[PDB]
Amino acid sequence: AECSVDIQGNDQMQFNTNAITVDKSCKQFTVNLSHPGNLPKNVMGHNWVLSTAADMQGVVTDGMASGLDKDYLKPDDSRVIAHTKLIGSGEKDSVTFDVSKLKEGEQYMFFCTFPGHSALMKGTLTLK
Ligand SMILES: [Cu+2]
Ligand SMILES: [Cu+2]
Repeated sequence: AECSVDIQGNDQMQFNTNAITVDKSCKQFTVNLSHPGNLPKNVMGHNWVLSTAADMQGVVTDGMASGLDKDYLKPDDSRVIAHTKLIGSGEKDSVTFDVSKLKEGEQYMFFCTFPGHSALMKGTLTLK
């Protein structure tokens, strides 16, 4: 079906998407993240990180503790299914991941790991 989704992260700490459906027929799925805001990534950086709805918290928590030079992601964190890099105003990045890394029924969450963002900047992702 549509094996890609274009997402925007802004200065109001908002993603322009709250729900992502991944068609079971896609071998791969792509997320195209952009930043229409004016703020640099050190103050309003945004990334799109995917994990099971259950692993979100620890990923966010350890991510904030890792620092900007690590894209607010704990190094080698196995809970991260896929992730774009952290971007600031005017920047863009895409991530493509194997659909086979996802399974039906299980609920997934996509979110930004920049400190405090995940409270507003998060969403749902399901394999349908
Ligand atoms: Cu298609
Ligand atoms: Cu963010």
